[PDB]
Amino acid sequence: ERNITSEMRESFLDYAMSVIVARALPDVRDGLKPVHRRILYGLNEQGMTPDKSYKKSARIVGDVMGKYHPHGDSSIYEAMVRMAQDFSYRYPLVDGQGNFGSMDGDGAAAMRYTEARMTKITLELLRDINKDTIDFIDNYDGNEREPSVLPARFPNLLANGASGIAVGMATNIPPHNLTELINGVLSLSKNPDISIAELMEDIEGPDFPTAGLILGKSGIRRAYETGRGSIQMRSRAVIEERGGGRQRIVVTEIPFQVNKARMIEKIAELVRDKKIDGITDLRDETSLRTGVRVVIDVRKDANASVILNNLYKQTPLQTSFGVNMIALVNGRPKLINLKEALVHYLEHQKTVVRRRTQYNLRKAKDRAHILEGLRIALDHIDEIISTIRESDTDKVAMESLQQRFKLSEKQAQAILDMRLRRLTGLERDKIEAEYNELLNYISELETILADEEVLLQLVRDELTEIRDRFGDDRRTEIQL
Amino acid sequence: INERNITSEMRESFLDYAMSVIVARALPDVRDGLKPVHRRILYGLNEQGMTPDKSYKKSARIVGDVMGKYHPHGDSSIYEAMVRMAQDFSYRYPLVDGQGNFGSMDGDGAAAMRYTEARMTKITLELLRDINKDTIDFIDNYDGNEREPSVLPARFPNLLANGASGIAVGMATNIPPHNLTELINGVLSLSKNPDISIAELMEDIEGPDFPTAGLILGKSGIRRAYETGRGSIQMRSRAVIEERGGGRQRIVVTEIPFQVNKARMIEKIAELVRDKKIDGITDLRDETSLRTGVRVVIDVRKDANASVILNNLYKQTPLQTSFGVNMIALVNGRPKLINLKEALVHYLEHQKTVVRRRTQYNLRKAKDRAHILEGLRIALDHIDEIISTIRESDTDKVAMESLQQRFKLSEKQAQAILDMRLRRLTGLERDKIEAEYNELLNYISELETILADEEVLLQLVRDELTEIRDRFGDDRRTEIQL
Amino acid sequence: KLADCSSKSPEECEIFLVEGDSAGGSTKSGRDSRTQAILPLRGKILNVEKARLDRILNNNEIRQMITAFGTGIGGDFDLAKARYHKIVIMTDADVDGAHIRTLLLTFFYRFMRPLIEAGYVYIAQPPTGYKGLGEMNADQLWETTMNPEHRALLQVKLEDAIEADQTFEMLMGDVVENRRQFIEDNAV
Amino acid sequence: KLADCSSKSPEECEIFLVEGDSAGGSTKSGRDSRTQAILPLRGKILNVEKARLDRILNNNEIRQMITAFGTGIGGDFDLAKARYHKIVIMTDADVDGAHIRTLLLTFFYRFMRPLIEAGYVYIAQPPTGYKGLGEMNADQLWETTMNPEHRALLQVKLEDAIEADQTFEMLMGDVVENRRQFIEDNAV
DNA sequence: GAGCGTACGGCCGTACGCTT
DNA sequence: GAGCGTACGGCCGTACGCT
Ligand SMILES: C[C@@H]1CN2c3ccc([N+](=O)[O-])cc3CC3(C(O)=NC(=O)N=C3O)[C@H]2[C@H](C)O1
Ligand SMILES: C[C@@H]1CN2c3ccc([N+](=O)[O-])cc3C[C@]3(C(=O)NC(=O)N=C3O)[C@H]2[C@H](C)O1
Ligand SMILES: [Mn+2]
Ligand SMILES: [Mn+2]
Ligand code: NA
Ligand code: NA
Ligand code: NA
Repeated sequence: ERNITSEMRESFLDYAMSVIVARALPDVRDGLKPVHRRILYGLNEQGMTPDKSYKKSARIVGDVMGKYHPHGDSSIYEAMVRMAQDFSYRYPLVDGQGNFGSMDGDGAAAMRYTEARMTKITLELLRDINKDTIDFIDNYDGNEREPSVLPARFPNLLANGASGIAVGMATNIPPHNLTELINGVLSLSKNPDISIAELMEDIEGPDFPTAGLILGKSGIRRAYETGRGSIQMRSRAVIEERGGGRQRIVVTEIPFQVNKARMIEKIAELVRDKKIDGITDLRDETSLRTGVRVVIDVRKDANASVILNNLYKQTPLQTSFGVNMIALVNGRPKLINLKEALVHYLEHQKTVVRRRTQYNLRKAKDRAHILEGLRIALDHIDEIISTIRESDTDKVAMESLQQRFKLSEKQAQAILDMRLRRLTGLERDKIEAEYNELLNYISELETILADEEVLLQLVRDELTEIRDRFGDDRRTEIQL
Repeated sequence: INERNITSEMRESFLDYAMSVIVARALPDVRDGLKPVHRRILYGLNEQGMTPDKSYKKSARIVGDVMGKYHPHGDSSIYEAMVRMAQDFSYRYPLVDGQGNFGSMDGDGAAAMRYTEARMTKITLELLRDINKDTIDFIDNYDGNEREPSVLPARFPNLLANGASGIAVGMATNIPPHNLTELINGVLSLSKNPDISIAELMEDIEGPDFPTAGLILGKSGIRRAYETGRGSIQMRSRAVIEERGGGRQRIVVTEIPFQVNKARMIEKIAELVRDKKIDGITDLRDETSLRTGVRVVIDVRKDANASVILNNLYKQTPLQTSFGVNMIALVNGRPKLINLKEALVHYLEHQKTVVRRRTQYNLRKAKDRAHILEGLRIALDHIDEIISTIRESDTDKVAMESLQQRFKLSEKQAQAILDMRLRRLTGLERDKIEAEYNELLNYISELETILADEEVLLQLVRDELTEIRDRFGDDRRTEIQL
Repeated sequence: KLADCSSKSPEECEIFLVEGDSAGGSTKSGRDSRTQAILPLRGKILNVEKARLDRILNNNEIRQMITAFGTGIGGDFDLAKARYHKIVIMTDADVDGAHIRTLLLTFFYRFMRPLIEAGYVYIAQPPTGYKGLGEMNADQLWETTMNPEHRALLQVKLEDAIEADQTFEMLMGDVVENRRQFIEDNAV
Repeated sequence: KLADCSSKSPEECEIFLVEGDSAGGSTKSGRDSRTQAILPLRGKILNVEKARLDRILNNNEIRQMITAFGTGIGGDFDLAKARYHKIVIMTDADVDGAHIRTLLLTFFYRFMRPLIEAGYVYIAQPPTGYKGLGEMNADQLWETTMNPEHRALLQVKLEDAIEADQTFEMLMGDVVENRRQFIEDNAV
């Protein structure tokens, strides 16, 4: 028998917990919810890199479902689709072919009807993942291994944003320009005690894929200061003058996460309900070549400026973005502001780059050890050979080679495994040349781990490379 | 604008569909006994190594690999086919090992594709046995991205063992399942006498052996179907008349005919009692559980004769059904109506050709290997001269010239020597190369014997067929009454 | 789509409320058709602590559960009109499975309280397993959780009506902040 | 099911009979909403050569086409009541697309013959390849088969009435054997 | 408000041949 | 007389937090 309060307390907590930290909230480090990371990682393990051809969605899902994500396919596929939509992601992470829906609320065609691969920027999220930069864990059945977090060589959380509903809390972080983010990470790295207001000298405010307008910097300020603010988003519209004293409103940019077709329905509802008037026609002329374009025709008598302003108020022609910056930090959720957001990220890069350099050291030294035994061997190759020849078994040659030429097991083994073609002159030089270079590389790697600024500067240097390859113009105009 | 004649369009289009459905959808190949879709589940299972010894993989995943790499059609046509291959009441010799709900005889569908698990059965290893040893031709897939086999080696005669029932265009096919132990004996008997008659082949193969057991009435239909390729076979449920106490009588059905929905059979009897077209029946229950198997109980009123009711149930419900044989298989890429012997002759021919190509492939690799070994023996006999020759060399390119020229070695042999490791110079290792070379000379001869004489190959085919017969052969299920 | 049992004696009968449409069908083939009925639950069920009565009584699922129990709800609830003397909650072994349990236990506590006091409400117990209930076949589903001899049913018992009353209010109620602080205090 | 165009001037209007719903969705976005109407075809249409008139006329897919053309069929067929001057058959570039296409042309020839004689019926010409229609995006789908300035249509012409009548009865009639012959005779 | 986004499948059309 | 077995999808419920 079970207590009804107890059963409720425990069981509900169980659900809640998991949803907070294995469903609806992104990590602060790579800016990803579990399903997103599992889709990118699966694309990786499948080798679905940009240079290879597309792969049908149903296969990608099928693998991602079975290997890491023990849930329905619709949650997986829709998530991926989103990542492919240039109107959802400021820096799309999936490169998809066929129908991946529109701003008009249009669904994407089912798994079978679309194919997909990873974008070039998705490579940067996965860079160095195989160089012990991040900790792995078991999957839900123990039969596979998967990452706890991706290296994330660009600030994903603030770049692409995050919006999910959890239990006890929700999150809502707007997308930003990448150039501005990085530059803001560079300023932070140079000055640990830098002010929010000073960081905004780089990071002006959000930057939605959908362009548009932001009214004033007050919301943005509060947002980045407290982690909670309200940001007004306004469509880009102009009133142009036409013959016989007529006018029309043309809307060329609409708010983030606003259904275009559904906004138009609302304008027409207000014309059938006569809650607004002066409007003669209403056309959606959105083409590939003009992009978005909604045209509103205005009755000669009416003032189109009045009409437009009433529309901002009465339809989602103007909408609010309610910033609630909650990410998983140390695996617990946390309201964070712009600085903690950047600070946990920078710290994530300092770890990734350390552990990598640390990894490249263990590998350099390990190789250099082997090359040394190979160099020895190459300087007495006559006696190395006869020594192996006098041996009955590989083990005796191993014993003999170690005792005679003061060699290690890894070194004796390496000499035994040596292919006679290495004895040709060119390969004999290659063995020396590799050693020498490797020594200077271990030098470089030991500089890095010994000085925190040399390391930090490395981080700066690589981040600036990303900036110069993927950084782009700002799309959203922030008005005062 | 261009103009297209409606008549011409109707002939050209409909011929494309018609032909496509025939040679590439609806009819099995006489060799491996598989439709295209089927082959591609099996191959897909195989290229993922979803062998019996490795745990079940999700149905979701399998279908995707098969659809994206080989079968550009909807997910359900692939899945349903895989689910049929996992049903012990559908396949005499199940080709798929499924876990979860894969449907029942009552005709209820298998649970969705995310709610099931699958891998091969041990017998399906035999359909794919020797596939990579240039035994079967490969062709490009639909997009050109992958490769897929045109047929499977099929080391057991599968067309006849599991049957076929596909509706095409302008034709259909319907082949019944058969017992393997009987089928292989028949093949053997044909291998020793090319002129064996059908009636003789029927000493080995009594007739079709359904996975559902039950009864076959008379051998008269089996011959017609086996001689001409068409004919009708009467299937009857196994039903006995139990007598409980003095008055009471019960009719218990334990086996029902093949491809006969049990729930729908039962309803028809419930229907006839309701419409008063059958008298005597008190209750009607389906006590089918896993341990008991199929059990359908009909309670009969006292003063009502069970036998009159039982016979009338045969004539009136699918408790007795006919199986309309129509043995049509793809033969040299064309559809063909084939009799039992043609079926068997084509399979044995497939088998001979598969073993001969296997042997040829093993010989090539064997002859190739011994060549390398020869060069390696030459090297180890003159080691110091060799080492000397390679060290003198500036590059590996000249090292080959200097070795080929000096010791009389092929390009191949100088590459093997330049790719040899210093651990090959120990004393024990020299012995291993001498050993490996000795057995290998003996193995090449064995193979060269097989290829020169038709009868050794013939026997080897027989010998390997007999291995399948023992390991996988089983007792007859379907009783044949006269 | 409820699948009901042959027997019309509530004392020996029992209804299984199962997660997902897949586990519904398997359960229906695996069941003792004489004493065992199944009401499949298409997904997440309404939180009744959050809705006003007019939605509740118009909620197809909540509708199908009342019709099945045959007892009416609230004050009009009649324990003698109960068609089943066992109501077993069968959900997946996973976290969402637990959610749908709480959701069910919320409806039961807030409209069919005397059903809990009379110890008719049971929770089934499938194996602790990454596998769902839908994934497992009919036989495994019957041999593990549905046959009286082998099954482990936790009879749901109520002890303190004032504690429980505030627990539901907190966990399932309108106020988020109180459910935030519960999470905070009790989560590790 | 049909998504009509804004224009009510038949001479400039055209309807597309598209295969499968996914392509029917993208064609609905890529189209020229002023002139071009989309009537999706969710699979294999009824073969009217094998159906009796009561089964034909109760058939939804068939019923939707008649309404959408608005000409009526049989002896009540008026070319002046037509809502589109171009009826375009747009199916996948595979054998099943070909089959649907034979099924449509059979319907038309048997019920709206003078609609073919007037040259109103057309066959679309999508891009050849393994990819079908539902796999193309709406824009590349508009450009390749729907845009009048770049598209290639096949206008269907009836040159010999007596010879065609014999062709439909063989290919699509209920006598199988004559079909078989034709296959075997032309099998390549 | 409602709807943002990760979670928890059934029903029922057609061709086609042979045979009931 | 109905059905066998490979082929050609979209409709819709709920929980959860926030303006
Ligand atoms: C298994 C599904 C079943 N299906 C159905 C089912 C019912 C109905 N029905 O209307 O009842 C129509 C269809 C048509 C179908 C589809 O769903 N979309 C499509 O465009 N092409 C198809 O073949 C077709 C689809 C391709 O395959
Ligand atoms: C994407 C689908 C949507 N879905 C729907 C959809 C509509 C309705 N509906 O009835 O409107 C109910 C459900 C419930 C769902 C689920 O969660 N559980 C289930 O057993 N079956 C399902 O289909 C649920 C399913 C698991 O996931
Ligand atoms: Mn579950
Ligand atoms: Mn197609
Ligand atoms: Na593992
Ligand atoms: Na507004
Ligand atoms: Na009969």
